[PDB]
Amino acid sequence: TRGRVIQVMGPVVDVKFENGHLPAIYNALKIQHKARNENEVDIDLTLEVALHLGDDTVRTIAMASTDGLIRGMEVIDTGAPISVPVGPETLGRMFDVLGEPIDEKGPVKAKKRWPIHRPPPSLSEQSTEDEILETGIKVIDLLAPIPKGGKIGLFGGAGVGKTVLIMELIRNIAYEHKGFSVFAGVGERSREGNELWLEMKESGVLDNTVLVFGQMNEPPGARFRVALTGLTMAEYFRDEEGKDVLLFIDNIFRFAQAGSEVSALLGRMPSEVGYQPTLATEMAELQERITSTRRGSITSVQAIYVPADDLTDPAPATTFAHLDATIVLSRELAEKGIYPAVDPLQSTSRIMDPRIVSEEHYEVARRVREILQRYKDLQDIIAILGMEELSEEDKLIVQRARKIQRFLSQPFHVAEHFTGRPGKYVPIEDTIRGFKEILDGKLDDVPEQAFYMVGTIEEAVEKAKKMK
Amino acid sequence: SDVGTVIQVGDGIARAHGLDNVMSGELVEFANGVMGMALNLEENNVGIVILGPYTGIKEGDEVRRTGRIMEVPVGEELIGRVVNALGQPIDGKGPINAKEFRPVERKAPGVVDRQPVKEPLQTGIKAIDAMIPIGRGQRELIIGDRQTGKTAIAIDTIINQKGQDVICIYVAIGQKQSTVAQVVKTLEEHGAMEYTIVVAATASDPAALQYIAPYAGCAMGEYFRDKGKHALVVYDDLSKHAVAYRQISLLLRRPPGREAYPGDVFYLHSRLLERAAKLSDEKGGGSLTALPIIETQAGDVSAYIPTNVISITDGQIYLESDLFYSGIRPAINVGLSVSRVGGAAQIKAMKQVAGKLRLDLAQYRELQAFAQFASDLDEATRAQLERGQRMTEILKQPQYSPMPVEKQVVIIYAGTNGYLDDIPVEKVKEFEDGFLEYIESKHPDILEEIREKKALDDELEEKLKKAIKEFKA
Amino acid sequence: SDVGTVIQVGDGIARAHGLDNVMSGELVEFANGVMGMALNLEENNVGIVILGPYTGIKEGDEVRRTGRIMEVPVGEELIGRVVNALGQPIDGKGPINAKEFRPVERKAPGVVDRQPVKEPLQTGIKAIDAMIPIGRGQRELIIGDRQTGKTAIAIDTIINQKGQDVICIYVAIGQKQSTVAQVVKTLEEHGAMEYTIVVAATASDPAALQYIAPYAGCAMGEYFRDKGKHALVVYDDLSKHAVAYRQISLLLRRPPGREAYPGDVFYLHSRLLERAAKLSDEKGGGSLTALPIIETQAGDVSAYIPTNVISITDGQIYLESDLFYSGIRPAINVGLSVSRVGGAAQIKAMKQVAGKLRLDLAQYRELQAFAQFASDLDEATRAQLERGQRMTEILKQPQYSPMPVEKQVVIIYAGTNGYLDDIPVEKVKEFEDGFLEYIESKHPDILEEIREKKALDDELEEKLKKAIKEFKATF
Ligand SMILES: Nc1ncnc2c1ncn2[C@@H]1O[C@H](COP(=O)(O)OP(=O)(O)OP(=O)(O)O)[C@@H](O)[C@H]1O
Ligand SMILES: Nc1ncnc2c1ncn2[C@@H]1O[C@H](COP(=O)(O)OP(=O)(O)O)[C@@H](O)[C@H]1O
Ligand SMILES: [Mg+2]
Ligand SMILES: [Mg+2]
Repeated sequence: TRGRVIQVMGPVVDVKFENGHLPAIYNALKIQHKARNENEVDIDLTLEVALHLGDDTVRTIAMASTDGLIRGMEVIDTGAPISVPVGPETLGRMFDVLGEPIDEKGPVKAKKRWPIHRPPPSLSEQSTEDEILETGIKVIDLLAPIPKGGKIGLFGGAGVGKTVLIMELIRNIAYEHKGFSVFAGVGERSREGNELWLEMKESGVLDNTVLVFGQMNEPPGARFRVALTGLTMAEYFRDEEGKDVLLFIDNIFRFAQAGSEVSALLGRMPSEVGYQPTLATEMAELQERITSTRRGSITSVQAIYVPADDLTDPAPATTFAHLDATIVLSRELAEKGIYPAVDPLQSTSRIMDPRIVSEEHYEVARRVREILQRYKDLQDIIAILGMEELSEEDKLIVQRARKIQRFLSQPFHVAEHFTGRPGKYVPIEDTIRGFKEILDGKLDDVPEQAFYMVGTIEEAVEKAKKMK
Repeated sequence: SDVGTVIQVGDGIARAHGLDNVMSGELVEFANGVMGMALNLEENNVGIVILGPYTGIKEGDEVRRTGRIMEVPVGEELIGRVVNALGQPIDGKGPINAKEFRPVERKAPGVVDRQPVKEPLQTGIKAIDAMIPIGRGQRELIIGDRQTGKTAIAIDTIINQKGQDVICIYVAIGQKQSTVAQVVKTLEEHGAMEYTIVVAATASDPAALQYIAPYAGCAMGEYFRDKGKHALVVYDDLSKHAVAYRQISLLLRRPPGREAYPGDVFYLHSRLLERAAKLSDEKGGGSLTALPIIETQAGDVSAYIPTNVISITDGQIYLESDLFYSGIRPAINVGLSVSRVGGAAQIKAMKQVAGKLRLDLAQYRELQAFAQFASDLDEATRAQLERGQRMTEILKQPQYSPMPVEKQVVIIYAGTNGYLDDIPVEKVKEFEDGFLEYIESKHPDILEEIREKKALDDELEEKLKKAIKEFKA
Repeated sequence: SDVGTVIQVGDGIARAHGLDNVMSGELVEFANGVMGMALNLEENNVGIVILGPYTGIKEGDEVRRTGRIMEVPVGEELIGRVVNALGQPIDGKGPINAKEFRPVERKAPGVVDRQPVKEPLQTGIKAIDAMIPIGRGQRELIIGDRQTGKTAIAIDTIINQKGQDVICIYVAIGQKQSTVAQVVKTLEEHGAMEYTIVVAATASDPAALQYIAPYAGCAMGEYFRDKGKHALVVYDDLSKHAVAYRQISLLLRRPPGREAYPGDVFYLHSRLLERAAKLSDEKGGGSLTALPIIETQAGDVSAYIPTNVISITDGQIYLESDLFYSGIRPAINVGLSVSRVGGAAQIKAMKQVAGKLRLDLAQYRELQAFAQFASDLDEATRAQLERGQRMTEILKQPQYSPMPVEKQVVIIYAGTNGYLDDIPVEKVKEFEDGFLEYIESKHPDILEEIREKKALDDELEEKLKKAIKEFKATF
């Protein structure tokens, strides 16, 4: 049943086997070799079967560094895909891509191991729940309400605020629901991952949480399969235990790039901007499993890196079809000091219908999006002609749009090191009441600077009093 | 021999030795029981595209030719049900007892087998039915950026076919299982499932199924056309269908062209969309109309697949991300959208009022380039600006709110003849509903006459009956 | 068996037959004495990257296995010396008798092997130490157009580390030999060579050495961290490191992606920058800070390689070519520059005054860009437009002039609380020099308290001691 290494090309390794004893696709293989003399190095490596080539040969992707491999090394077949522990024994533990523990706590000893590749729920198992998840974040709770059991996607370039926004959502939602939580950290920073683990270990929240990481510095085999390890652990709580769970992923773009790095070495023809021909199929294998069924529910918050600030790129472009809510972060807002920097004209959700939200909520959100679009359509005219040449209506529309764009700003609890302010939580009632009061012109005699970094409208009014 | 064996296996593609007498496009069966299409015939191998889970197929497995072309079940029995790209049920309501089967690949009706399209396909949408008309055998494209209202126009159009003899086929290509289920509950909520067939290739399904889906939905629509009935076919997104074909062609090693797509891609959509037609009286007078949808990246209408399908269709509806956030809710670019069949598709009453609306909007588009200043514009220019702003408002309509053709005529007539001109711009939307409730509640004879004659010519009463409403409301 | 024979040679790449027992990443020796890395292992041949002058290598030459993964010498012996990317000396001061060797490729420390960063690495620059704090273990990017002062900020940092036990490494990648000599003499003039190591791979050296340079410098810095000491590493330009990898990858015929760079280009920089960390107390508490540098064409911060490295680091310092010609130094654009570790690494006295300053200096840019004239705005807007001008003056600072943390706290406390609002804008710089000399010459009790306590307890003495200077014929 055993085989031998024939070629090594970076992350890709080719293996040849005996007559008719070939392993299936997605099947795991093992390399365990001890140095025979001082010119060799000890190796412990796992390979995943990618395709059949002919001449009893198979092409594979390595899960760790291929340094030290030699042509002719013996390889063993495990008979099944990468299998990871599942169950309540996995709560409060940190894991590697292969489901082995990162923490110094000891062996997990779980009762069952599940394969990383499973078919998604059929059309008859789907759910159609229309329930609003309140986040306490003034921009999302108004313009892009989060559906329970749906997918919410955070799109942004480098350093716009995706991680600061994910961590504020983790803090606010996991506080009151007390359900099981999972965080994957596919492209999560080891420094941030350490800051998260310490807070969860001291606050006790870790006892209900599963963690899988898979750092930036890892080879593409790990960056490609790590999102599926966290998802396979979150699926057990939905399928076999019937619970409602939160699944956080700091970067699904890294999962796409890891497939791109692999594709040239596999022998495939490239597509647009050098990507793999299979890009939409691979994103759907991950995203179709993240759904709520008649047994239980999976709600997910995901961050998507946008390379070179271009949303037309194949990876971000392919992802939009799968999300129930989409939040886009703009550098123009970040460079102007307005945080969380969410773009009001490109952010949307499935739930923003007159049949799912109140008449007062629908009307306020409509009036906000419209006044900001009218202000966007005038920044050229205000540049070519003096502001004293604009009509009274346009003059008021500019002042109201100016107040609104900064009243959308809020100091987060997870950002006290950057904002220099305590941090605030705002209920939906005060968000709607707040924007309605500005839109209706009751606050025309208040400076724009009073609306920046305040949680609620009553605060803006005392912030105006603190300045004669 | 007719037995082949597998020599390579990848992402839904396999290659085999043997199969010397296989024909181009034939179905082939693997030893695991799964099926695939023989697409490329080489000197020493056959390129097979798999129609199911490929992970069970290995090098050295036996593969056999079936001697059969790909076919799907058809008939009245598919109405009010949900099926996959091969016609198999997925709604959980049991088996389908269809009596006939039709190949998904058939030739379109010839030049002499057709007749000119002269009857309307009401969408119930005031911007489409007045300015971008659809006839009962025409191909119209819905095109624009993501989240602009593309499916809403197709679904509102399917819901309006209740009191009309049209079978509706909705084909979902590369959609999430969750959005398919959400659309199916909306169709049941409005009762559209009493005459609707749903075909769905999900994003999780192999590229071969997302490729077969539009052709299967077309074969089901053709059955009704061949028997003298009317049918409507919607393709939720042809952009994902092109991407699915790009995937198979690149994995089969066919040489790429423009925007990485295969040269064969124009023939892919033209061989599909030319099957929608109105037949001659010798053939039975039956009809099939199509509503394909395309998504543009950041407004690029000049891209390969968009320009390719824009050249195939008989008209295009353009949706703007700009109009949508500005409060023009259906979000249609009336100064760019076009239908060749316009006039011939509409009824005599609708055409008359469409005309004045067209001149008013064209003039307003000419004036708005320099409408930035209005306190300086001549009072005459203001008349053009004011009329244009009001005609724009009449076109605004809430989702799932089709207006009946007699009412669309009655309101466009009022705006074009200046009867809505005197009403304030913000108050126009309120006045529209109030006037339509007034005309239906008392003296309903105006709405009854327009349904029967379809030609107006009775306006003296409509004018006098309108003055009684405007006197105090 | 451990000997092969060359079959093809080109612009720094070779192919050889044999070498059956070679291992992926092993160093290999040519008959001429030059060395190369075995990258690709094929059915019948091995692909080699040459680490020196290839013009002496011919087809049919005998190549041999070294039996070692690519490694570099490390230890105390490298301090006060100049070496190439292979660790060999170029200062002319004799051989290096280092006792330990370390592979240049190693995995970064895990989530549990680390601890939070809290001890401040003072740079001596008022805009960085206030708005963009740096700590031991952080990774800060220095970014801007060519000819903007990026090397000056790195060299000013390697000098402010005078009375600390920090070990500095400077890695020159794709730089001119003349600029390397000017950096080494500047370090000797200020005495920084008593605690510095210089690694060089200049513009004329083969691209394979410009590829190994950051990894070799990282291995030398890790030695100090693995033993509980603190280290710092500078990478003179990662933009040139990327161009060198693009050259090697295109010559191996790998298919390109965005801007012709290879798909592997993110893994290149992320595998190097994640090795900078602050270890846990069980591992020894040691640290390794990193200061990579990047060059923008025409200020295009949005380009592929720039945004790619910004996505890996803990913060960005952006330098403007436009402000630099307007007489402004260091010319840092605070509206774009920020740190992810910031606020936590900075001392408490500085947190008490710098906290709100970055967001204020970001909205300041909007107001000065939006205000069409000076005569039409209201009193509420005039009051905040003036404050940003005075703070911008306080933030200006000349070259080779480090200012200690205790002095930075007093002047920022004066500006952030409005004590400069009566002084004209052209006189603010005179105020800063006169005020700091006044406090040091007759109130050393304020600066000495901040030096020992690291926090502001009672401000009452500083408010009165400051007001006395104002009454005493201010500028
Ligand atoms: N006429 C309308 N009035 C109000 N809201 C509308 C209208 N038409 C569409 N919408 C809203 O626009 C949003 C997007 O609609 P829809 O899903 O049909 O757009 P789409 O372009 O097809 O999006 P996608 O590309 O994701 O499939 C939905 O929230 C829908 O309710
Ligand atoms: N809500 C916020 N409040 C204040 N500062 C923020 C906020 N969001 C982002 N920032 C700043 O910008 C950076 C955001 O980092 P991060 O969230 O990791 O960016 P990204 O993941 O998008 O690359 C931090 O340095 C932080 O100081
Ligand atoms: Mg982040
Ligand atoms: Mg849709």
